[PDB]
This record gives sequence, C-alpha cells and structure tokens, in this order.
Amino acid sequence: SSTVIAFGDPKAQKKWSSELAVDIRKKSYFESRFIGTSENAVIQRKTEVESD
Amino acid sequence: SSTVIAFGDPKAQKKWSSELAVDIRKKSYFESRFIGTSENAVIQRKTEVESD
Amino acid sequence: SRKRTAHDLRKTGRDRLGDYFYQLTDELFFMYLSGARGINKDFILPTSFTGYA
Amino acid sequence: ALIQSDFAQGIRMTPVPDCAGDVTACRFDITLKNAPAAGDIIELGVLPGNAVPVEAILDVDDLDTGGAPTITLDVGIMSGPVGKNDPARTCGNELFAASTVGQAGGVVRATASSAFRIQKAEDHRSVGVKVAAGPATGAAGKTIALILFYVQGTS
Amino acid sequence: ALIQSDFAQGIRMTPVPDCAGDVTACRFDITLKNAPAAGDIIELGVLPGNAVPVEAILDVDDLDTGGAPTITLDVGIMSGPVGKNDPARTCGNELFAASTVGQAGGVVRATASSAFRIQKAEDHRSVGVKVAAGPATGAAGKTIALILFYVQGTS
Amino acid sequence: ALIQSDFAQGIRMTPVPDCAGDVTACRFDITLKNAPAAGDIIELGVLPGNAVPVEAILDVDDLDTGGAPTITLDVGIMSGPVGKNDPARTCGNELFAASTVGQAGGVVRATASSAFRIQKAEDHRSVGVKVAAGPATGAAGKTIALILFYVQGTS
Amino acid sequence: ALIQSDFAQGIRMTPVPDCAGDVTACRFDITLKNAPAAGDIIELGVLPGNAVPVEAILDVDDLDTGGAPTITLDVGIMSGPVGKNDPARTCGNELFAASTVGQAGGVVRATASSAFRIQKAEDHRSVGVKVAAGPATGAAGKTIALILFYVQGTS
Repeated sequence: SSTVIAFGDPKAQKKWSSELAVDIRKKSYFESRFIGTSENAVIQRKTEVESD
Repeated sequence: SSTVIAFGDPKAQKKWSSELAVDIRKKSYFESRFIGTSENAVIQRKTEVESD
Repeated sequence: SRKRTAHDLRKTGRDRLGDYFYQLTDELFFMYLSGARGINKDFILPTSFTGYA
Repeated sequence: ALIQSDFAQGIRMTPVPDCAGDVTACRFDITLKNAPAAGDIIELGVLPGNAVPVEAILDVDDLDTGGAPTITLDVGIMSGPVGKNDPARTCGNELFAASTVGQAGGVVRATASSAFRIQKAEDHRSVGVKVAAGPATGAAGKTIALILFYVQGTS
Repeated sequence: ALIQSDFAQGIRMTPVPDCAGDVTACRFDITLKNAPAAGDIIELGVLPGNAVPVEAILDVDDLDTGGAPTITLDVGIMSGPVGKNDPARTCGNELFAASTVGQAGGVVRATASSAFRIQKAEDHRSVGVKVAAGPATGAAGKTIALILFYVQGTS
Repeated sequence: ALIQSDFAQGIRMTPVPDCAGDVTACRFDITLKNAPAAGDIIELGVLPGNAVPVEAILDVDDLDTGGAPTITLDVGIMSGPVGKNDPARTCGNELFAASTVGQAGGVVRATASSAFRIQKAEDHRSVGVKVAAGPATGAAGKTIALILFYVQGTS
Repeated sequence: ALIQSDFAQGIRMTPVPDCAGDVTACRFDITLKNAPAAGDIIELGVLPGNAVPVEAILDVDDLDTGGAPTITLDVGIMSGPVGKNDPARTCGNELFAASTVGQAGGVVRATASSAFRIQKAEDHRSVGVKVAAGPATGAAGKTIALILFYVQGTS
C-alpha cells in the first residue's frame, strides 16, 4: 500500500490562529454632538445632582 | 454564569509532541561473533560466490 | 500525508527498514538451524513458510 | 417543539454559587404563550456547569381545565449545548418522574430517589420539561417554573 | 458496628459558609458494605461547629427486599468527636425518629419539630444514622444518603 | 467472527498503481479451515487508498458438499479500519449480492451495477465476504478467492 | 443530436498508459439529461491515441423500464474528431452490436468478436453509444457507464 495519514486521524496536527474576529459594535447615534449642557441640545444633561 | 471551555469544545487547544517514541528493535543473537569464515565458526559463510 | 504530521516519514521509514532487515536475518537463522518456522507470532515471515530460496 | 425561554438563551442569567456547598437558587419561569401539545420540550432553565441539584421545587399553574385531567410533566436534564435550538435534544426523568402537578395548580417538590444523584459536567447542561401525556382539553397563557437548588464544589 | 463514612474519617470534606446565614449543603452519602443490622450506627457526616440544621433531606434505596418490610432508620447527632472509633457512642432521634423509609426507595424530609430546634456547640458534632428496628431480610450494596442544610450564624 | 486473511493483518501486501488509470490486480485469497456458518464475515483483502473496483472475479471452490446447496456468498466494503479485529464490523453488498457461486464451485464475475460505482475514500477499506445463507453441509478445507481490478486516480 | 459526456468535451481528462501493453481503464460515464430516443448518439469517452480496446464493460441503469421494453444500445468508434459538435458523425457496431441492456438494469460485457479487433489510428477517437431502437416510455436521469480497457502499445 502506502501510508495515508488520512482525515481525522489523531496524528493530523491542527494549528489554532491567535487573531480574533470581533462582531464590531453598532455605531451609536446619540454621540457627543446631541448631548449637551446648554439649552441648544437634543438631549440635555442636568448637573444639579452630579455633586450634591 | 461563568465561561467554561468544556472538554469537547473546539477551542480546546492540543499540543502534539515532537519526540516520537519508538519500539526497540529485537536484539539479534547471531552477531559477528558466530558468523565468521574458516572452520571454527558456528555459522560459517562461503566466500566463493561473493565476487565470482 | 507528510504535512498532517510533524514527524518526517522518510527518516522513520529508513530506520524501520533497517530494523526490519535486522530482525529478518536473525529469525531466518533461527528457523533454518531449528528446522521449522513453527508457531512464533513475532517472526516477519508468515506461517507455512518452507524456505525462501 | 423546543420552546426556548429566556434563561436557556442569553437573555436572563442564572447565577453561579461561588464557594463550595453554598446553596444557590434561581427561579426559571416561562409564560407559555401557546397551548402545550402531546409532545413538547420546554427548556426552562440552565443548570450551570459543574453543579448538582440538591432540592427541586416545581411551581406550576393550572394547565388542564377539562374533566379527568391527564397532563404529566417530566422534569429532567436535557443534554446538548446551552441553547442550541434543535428538535434532536431530548430530556429525561431525573428531577421528576411523572408529575401530577398538571391536573390542577399546585406545587410538588422533588421526591424521586434519583433526583439528588445527578452527576457533574464541565459544561452548562439545561433542564427541560417534557409533557409526557395528553394535554387533554385545556391550556392557555400560563406559567411553569421550577426552583432547583444547585451547589458547586460537590464531591 | 460504627460503619463510618468518608466524611467522618476526614477523607472527604464538609463545607463551612463564610458568612452568617448562607444555607450550605453537602451530600453525606455512604456506599455501605455488608448488610444493615439492628443496632448499628452509620456515621454519615459532620455538621461544622457553629451550625444548626435548616432542612434535612434523607434519600435511601431499598434497604430490605422481603415480605412485610419493617426497617426504621433513625438519624441524629452523636456524642464523641468525629474520628474516634468507639462503639460507646450513641446517636439520638432528633432529625428523624422512626423515619420508616427504606421499605421503598422514597425520599423523606424533616417532619419532627425537633429537627429544626437543634442547639449549636463550638465543636464538630457528628450526624449519625442508627437502624432502630430490624432490617427485615437482605440488603447488600444499597446506599444511604442524607443531605443537610445548615447556617452558621444563627441566634 | 472475522476470519482475517494474510492481506488484512498486514503480512501479505497489496499493490498500488503509480499512475492514474492503471488497472492493478492481486488475487485476495484465504484458506479457511472451518466449514463456513451463517453470519460469518471473511475479510479477504484491502482496497487500498483512492481506488475503486472495476472488475471483481470471485474464485470460490465447492463450499457445500451435501444435497441441495444453500450457500449464498456476498461481498462488500467493510466499515472499520483494515486491521482491527472487532467482531462487530458490517459488510455491504456492493460487488456481489447473494452470489450463488460456491454451491457448485467455479468463477462468477461482477453482474450488479453497484460493483462499478464504488466511491473513493482516503483511508484503507477492507473487502469482506459475508455468507448470507448457511451451508447445508459445509466443506472444511476449501479456499475462497476474490480478484479486484482496482484503479487509482479516478474521478 | 450528439449528447456529450464530460470526457469528450475535455472537461474530464482521460488516462493514457506510460508503458507498452499496460492495461488502462477509465469509467466513461454520462448522466442523461431528458430521456433517450431513437437515433441518439451519445459520445461517451475518447479512446486515446494509439490504444485499442481489450475489454469493454457496459453498465446502464434501466433506461426504459416500462413494459415490453424495446431499447437496444449500440456503441462503437466514431469517425469524427475528438469533440466536434458535428451532427453528421456516425457510430458503428464494433464493440456491442445490440447490447439489449437497459431493457432491465444490469451489466453486459463485450461479446462480439469485433470488439478486440479494432485497429489503431494516430489521432484520438471518440467512443459513442448509439441508441438503435426507440425506448418504451423511457426515463430521465439514468446514467450510461462504459468501462473501457485499452493497451497503448499493441502491434
């Protein structure tokens, strides 16, 4: 015959890759543009309880 | 819960070893001590047909 | 088949052939002096062997 | 049909005990927005990896309304991955053999001899109810919820 | 006879809660060899020093295969230290008195009011089972197991 | 109940072509020393590597020496590895199916469409003989032999 | 019209021996899209340059079924080039004069004396199955498989 290491034989070495595939984060809409401390902002932030 | 990388999970890395254990060959009794030319060797070899 | 295994099969093949012929020659001597192949199961040659040449 | 329910998925979380022997309980509940059939697999909750049930309490509302009810609920470990939705997964009868709880609303605790002898496993097995008898005439949006106590670090 | 389990010899381990109130449970089990007999005391396990039972669950196999079975297990706290091998050590009937479990497989829980009223003591008291009545006829490898829930910082 | 040949064990080898499309043959033979009985599986030879049968030439002698002969050989591709001596290895009916040669003795070539449509496999597959019907009076010292025209490098 | 298999069009290569008088085989097969009809010329495979057939094995899968089948195959060597789509190429009855296979599923072997008397020609030639008589009912998807043995160095 002739040697065949074949598929799935415990001799068949497998190499694991170190690089990670990441399901990247959904891009946020309400970024620093909209949120503001002034009156002219879609999302106002109230600093009346941040230190009190 | 807690991240468990179970026994059968595909990420369970193995490491194959470079050193390959080998069966020791059977020692041969009839070494050069017995196989010799001349009359006084247990298993003598006829040298007539070696070159001719 | 030489890529799925780290071990190089050529050198192991040569070593196995060397050991194979060592065993074959000594067991040849032991059967010829004794006069029968018998029942030994580790001999290279199969049973019902009645001389090679 | 395999009915996934919150806890089996990654939505709601089941807590690991921490320490050894610390009895830990979470309430695995389902709002069955459908009528149980003759053969179903209801993946209630996740028995966390490497933990054994110590006490199991089955809390269930009335599932059958017709006369001479015959619903039987079998609570047991169903082997496979944590929450893979396939009909191949099949449970057994370990925490409960054949429960009378289906006839009318009530609570029956674990009383099988083999309930407390569940062995460990390094991965998150899941607990599944199989309705092993005919629902008969009844059923609606109801709740089945077992409260099993599992301890880690057992021997 | 004083057939002691692995927990009594210290071969296995008994858990201790870190904080006061954490219900802790360990499965005190022995695969007893020979046969149960009248008057033998099985030292299943040891509750730690500062600890009182909170719920006791006793599950056994069929410890007698005969006609009109009459085995009656009694479990309680023992007197001497955990490891000392002395036949002059007696149990009580605190957790279970005439439990009458063992004729069938069964699972029994604490029923007597004295089960939950146990008083604490600083040293490792040992929980032992005494077969009160006769073993009827025949039992070889059947196992006896008792599960205790105990808290450490009671008042 | 495998009766392994010298080819299956690894004593006598099997040729392999060094060029695609090159019929190579080696007559696989045994000398079974017992009368074949129903259910016996005989491992004549190994079908090496990426090869497929092209012509099968059975060469069984007279296996039944009684009255109305009943033996019906059939051959196929056994499942497991070539050398393992597990009795529980199945035999197919590809090259021959209920072949009637051996009742009288002689040569029968492939006459089933399955004999030529074998699929390749990267491993080594061993051709096995299964005696579907028990001989009326089995013959002891006769020999069966199959010849494969297996060719490598097909499509 | 000419229905070409993969071997004639050149998609699937054909084997040639690298030695004198070395028997070479290849599974010349085609999957029949739609149903066969009278006068259909199926160009199965290409016979290599200097080779001559030495044994041809024809296997088909029940082409026409139906009842009182009347189909009859007729294979031979076509005069045309290797793979030209000329509908004026003809098939002679060199190998199988009237196969009468395909009436029922089975395998037939070359029997006419003209099979082994084919003369060599320095150019490639295409072996072509011609359906001499129309088939009753017929079937679609049934495959025509020709196994051809040729030696490349005959005198």
